[PDB]
Amino acid sequence: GRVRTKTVKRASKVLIERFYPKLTLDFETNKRLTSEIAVIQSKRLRNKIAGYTTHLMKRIQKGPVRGISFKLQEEERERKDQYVPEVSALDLSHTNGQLEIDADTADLVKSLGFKIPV
Amino acid sequence: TRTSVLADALNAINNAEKTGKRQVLIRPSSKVIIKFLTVMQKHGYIGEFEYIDDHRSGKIVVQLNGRLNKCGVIQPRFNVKINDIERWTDNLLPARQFGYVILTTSAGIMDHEEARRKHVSGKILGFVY
Amino acid sequence: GKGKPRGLNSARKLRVHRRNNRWADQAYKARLLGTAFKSSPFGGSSHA
Amino acid sequence: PKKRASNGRNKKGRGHVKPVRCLNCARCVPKDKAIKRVTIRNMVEAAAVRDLSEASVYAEYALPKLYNKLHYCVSCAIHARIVRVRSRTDRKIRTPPQ
Amino acid sequence: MENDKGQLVELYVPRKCSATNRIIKAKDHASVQISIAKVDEDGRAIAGENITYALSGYVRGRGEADDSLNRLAQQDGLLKNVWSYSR
Amino acid sequence: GWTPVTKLGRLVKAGKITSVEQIYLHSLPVKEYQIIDLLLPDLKDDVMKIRSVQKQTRAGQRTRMKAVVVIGDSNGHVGLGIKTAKEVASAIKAAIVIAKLSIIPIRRGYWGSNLGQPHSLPCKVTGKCGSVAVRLIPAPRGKGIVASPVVKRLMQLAGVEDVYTSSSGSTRTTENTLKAAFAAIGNTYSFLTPNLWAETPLAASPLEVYAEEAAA
Amino acid sequence: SLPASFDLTPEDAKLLLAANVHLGAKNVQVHNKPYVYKTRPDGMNIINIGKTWEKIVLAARIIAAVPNASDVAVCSSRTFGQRAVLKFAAHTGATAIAGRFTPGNFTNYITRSFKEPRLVVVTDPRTDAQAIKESSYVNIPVIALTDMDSPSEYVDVAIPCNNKGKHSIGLIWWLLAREVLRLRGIIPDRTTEWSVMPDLYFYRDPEE
Amino acid sequence: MRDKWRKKRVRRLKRKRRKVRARSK
RNA sequence: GAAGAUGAUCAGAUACCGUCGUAGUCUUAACCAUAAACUAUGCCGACUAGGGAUCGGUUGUUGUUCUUUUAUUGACGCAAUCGGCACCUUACGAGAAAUCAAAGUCUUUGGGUUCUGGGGGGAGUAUGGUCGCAAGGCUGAAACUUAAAGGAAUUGACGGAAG
Ligand SMILES: CN[C@@H]1[C@@H](O)[C@@H](O[C@@H]2[C@@H](O)[C@H](O[C@H]3O[C@H]([C@@H](C)O)[C@@H](O)[C@H](O)[C@H]3N)[C@@H](N)C[C@H]2N)OC[C@]1(C)O
Ligand SMILES: [Zn+2]
Repeated sequence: GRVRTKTVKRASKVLIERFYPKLTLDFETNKRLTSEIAVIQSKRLRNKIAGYTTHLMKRIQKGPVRGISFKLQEEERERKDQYVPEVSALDLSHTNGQLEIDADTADLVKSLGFKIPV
Repeated sequence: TRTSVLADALNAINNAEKTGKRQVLIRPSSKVIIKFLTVMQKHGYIGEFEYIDDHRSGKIVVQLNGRLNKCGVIQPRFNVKINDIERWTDNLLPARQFGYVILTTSAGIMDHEEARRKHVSGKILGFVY
Repeated sequence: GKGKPRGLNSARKLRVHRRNNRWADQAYKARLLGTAFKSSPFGGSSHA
Repeated sequence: PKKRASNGRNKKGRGHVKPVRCLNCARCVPKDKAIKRVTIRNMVEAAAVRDLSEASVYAEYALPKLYNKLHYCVSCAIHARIVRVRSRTDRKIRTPPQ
Repeated sequence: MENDKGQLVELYVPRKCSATNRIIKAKDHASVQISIAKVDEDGRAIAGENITYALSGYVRGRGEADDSLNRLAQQDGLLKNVWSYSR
Repeated sequence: GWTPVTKLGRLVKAGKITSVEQIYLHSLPVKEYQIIDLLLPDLKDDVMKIRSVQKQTRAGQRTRMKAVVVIGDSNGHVGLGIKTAKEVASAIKAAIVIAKLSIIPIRRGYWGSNLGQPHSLPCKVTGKCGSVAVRLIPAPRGKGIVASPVVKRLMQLAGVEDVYTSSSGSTRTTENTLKAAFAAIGNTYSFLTPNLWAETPLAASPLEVYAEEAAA
Repeated sequence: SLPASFDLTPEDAKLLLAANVHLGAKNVQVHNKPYVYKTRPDGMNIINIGKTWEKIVLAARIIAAVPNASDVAVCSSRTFGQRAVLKFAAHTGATAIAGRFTPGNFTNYITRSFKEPRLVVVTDPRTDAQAIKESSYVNIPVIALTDMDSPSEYVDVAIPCNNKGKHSIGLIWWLLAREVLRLRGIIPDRTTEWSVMPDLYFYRDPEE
Repeated sequence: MRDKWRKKRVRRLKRKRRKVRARSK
């Protein structure tokens, strides 16, 4: 089996959080990048970390990944976060000024001193 | 069968009190129950209470104010001489400074301090503290 | 409740019930059967 | 200790339940305690369905099913894995499995 | 509690439940003390002026805390026609 | 050389919260023992029992040491602590820490007349743990502490002078006896008496009037 | 008491009613019978909207009385309510807890995200039972959005609503945040329109 | 001995004492 | 199908397994009176918390199927209620725990009342009495002996247990 242990996986996640923009989908470029960025004590571990980083970067491009977060994805999901629809879903224009509430709710409405149209 | 209406009344009071209720229903009523409740109310352990006529034994609603720790009957109604009130007070009450043993004397139903003032004794009926 | 009579006029029942059940107490039963007097090697003395 | 609140059977509010004989060993087990399984099976194995369809003198003949209710004692039920020993908290689950 | 000279020989006169009048024990960590903001006619909560209630861990654990607060708040005018006395 | 991790610890390192009665009055959790050392400088602890507990393993028994510690200022505050550790010394230190974290107020009272300071309990309190139930009765002023030595030591550390005691169940189980006695003596401020019938205003929490000083 | 301005206003009744907030569960707890206006003969339970408003204003007042807004923890584990609590913490200055609640947040005082709220607000007592339980361990009042079937254990102030609807949860949190801002003085007064739409605080599926 | 089979042994033992002593009433 | 006979198995099996088979199994008249005859939980009475089902009775009420097109058809559906067999959650409370809606309202110890126990054995034995056709039932000791026996749970180990 070839399950990658916690050390390589955590190191890959840290690398992607910190240095996502300067990191690509190729193993050789990521190998040199890991060599310059990370102080890895062995070349075998360096290659394993570079390869797993390549795997994660290759997965990300198709869609987000749990655990990982870099300061471009968070900005874009914040921009999507602050979205205010110009027309409101609770604006009563969607039924043309009327409620569809059943008669029991209509008597609730009356009994609170309101005469809003149904 | 029902053997002591006072026992049922005081048990219902305790079970309402421990659950945090502020009111409790009592059935049946009796003169002894009303006198015991009046002794309790005089010392502040219960609020007001209201008797409900039903052309029968009656019902009572009692108001509870959270000061009651326990009330209960002593069954049998043991005969108590004057010099034996002290052992009942030692046995039944939490401390010497508060709480009451409730007696039925030929002078009427009273707490043991009123009994000591009038120098009377009868049968033991209950307690409250 | 509690399975013993509580009545004010129940003294005979309580006294006889206690009398019956002390026989299960080995010390009391030995004393009232007179076992030390009739079956002990020393006949109930301290020395022999 | 008491292992089950239901005593390992299903008798509340009656005195006696007549027995049934275990299918496997013919032991007498009370009907409420017996492990019971309702089975409806195709009379022909699914392999021979096409052979018997080809050989039929009829066209569109609905093949009959086998109906049987099976009764087991506890020993044979456990031995043949109709039921299994469960954990202390899992024993309380009474809904059928999936 | 106090002595013959009247001296209050008593540390820590403890709090009592607003709903049941029970004493709030020192290690009753399920008990809470609500503070509620006074509102003026202008509609702005007055600073540092609060109406406060205390509930025992018992009343809260029994699920009666919401009803007890309804009762207390409506009896102080913090609330109208939500709590009915007659059920 | 201590830095608090909770708001109460921060308020106690500052001179804002000065008495543990403030903590008790608002039923505040106490998760740092430096608070108790700071607001109760005079505390005496007694190690009451040391037990050896064993867990069976494939290779043999695993033995751990269990220590019960009682702590008190002999002036109305008392605490109980039990903890297990591989060595006796570490178990004792940890039990002292947990005993300090559990200090409670004890209500002293009078038997009869209120002459002098309170000398006994104000009512009858019972506590129960396991099979052991410990009952504490107010005693007249000349009586010692009429109790077994473990319960007696707990009574002395709480500051009680005159008390009667009754025990039932398996009292030789020292831990359960001490927990029952600790529970009973701690019920002296749960028993409502007529002199406590008077309503008191709900004082603001020391975490409200010191919201800034409790931040960080 | 409370001036007549604080009454339930018709545009609020519009907003509340269009969201099916008044839709309660089939069955109702005994403690929540006061909140049931009446039962539609389908089986649903109508909720008194006026009492909902009263409890919203009450909860807003309790949230306002906390001297430090950061000590007011708002919680949601349901998918439909994390956006709402995130926006509530954004506008009011509260500390939010969205998604999984880590057991030990209130009781384990060495966990990194250890917090000691003065007050806790919860979207659902069923789905956020852990927050309520730990708050019971450490003397913290709870304000909960409660449906007709929501448990009442260790809840101080219940806000009757439909805490199972997508629109209702966001609506309730929006109303709470608006009332809090009004009471503090951020919003100048009680008639002016707020800068924020109720659409903000509404959850969304991820593919829009 | 599975308490049941001890009782059956005393049953048989007691049954034989009933016959030894019947020789003499 | 006890007994018995007999074939296997087995070191031996007068056992389990196979084949027979007497009493018995059934019934009518009489006896016998015992079971893990168990919920191992006396009976009467009051009170204390949430929930959905279900059987019997009664009382108000349909987008339902059906007499017949409809009533006083019937079934089903929706609500209340008294009684019952139970169940689920909780644990305020109880408990050594397992667990318990009673096994709660019990050192804050008293509603009425019956029965039973007092370390383990000897022993439900001996003896006397009594009931029975008998088998046995009921009542029921002592000498002597002994430091534990026992309950519930924990960790391990083991299992011709399971995964
Ligand atoms: C031979 N041992 C006996 C033992 O059999 C038993 O004796 C009872 C005895 O207590 C009963 O009798 C007892 O109780 C009755 C009660 C009903 O009123 C009293 O009248 C009677 O005086 C009293 N001894 C008696 N009816 C039967 C004996 N086997 O208990 C006492 C004992 C001495 O240990
Ligand atoms: Zn079988």
